[PDB]
Amino acid sequence: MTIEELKTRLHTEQSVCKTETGIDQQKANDVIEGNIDVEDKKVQLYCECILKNFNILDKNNVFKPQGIKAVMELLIDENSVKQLVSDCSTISEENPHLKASKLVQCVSKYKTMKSVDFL
Ligand SMILES: c1ccc(Nc2cccc3ccccc23)cc1
Repeated sequence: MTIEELKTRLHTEQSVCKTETGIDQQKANDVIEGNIDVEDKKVQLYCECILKNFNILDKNNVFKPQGIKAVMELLIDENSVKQLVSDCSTISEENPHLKASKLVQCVSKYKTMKSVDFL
C-alpha cells in the first residue's frame, strides 16, 4: 500500500460505513476531523465499521496491532507508531461500541482521518 491508495481506500470505507450506519455527514465530519463524541451511537457504529473494515478491530472488537500499523506506518514514524499501539491498545473500555469510538479518539491524538486530505 501507498498513501494515495490509503486515501482512496479510506474514502471508500467512509462512504460504505456512512450508508451502513446512517450517521449524518456532520457527525462523520466530526469523526474524520478527530472530534469524537464517544457516547453517540452512530459515531460508535461508524468508528466500528471503519476499523473493522481495515482489520484494526476483529469481529469481536479486539484491537489488532498489525492492522493499525499497516495504516499508521504510512503516516507517522516507526517509533511513534509503536507508542500509538502501546497506548491505544490499552484503552480501558470493555463495551465493543464504546471501545470503537474511544479507539478512534485515542488515535486521533496522533493522526486524524482528515490527514489524508493534506496528502
Ligand atoms: C485506529 C486506527 C486509525 C484511526 N484513525 C485514522 C487516522 C488516519 C488514517 C486512517 C486510515 C484508516 C483507518 C483509520 C484512520 C483510528 C483508530
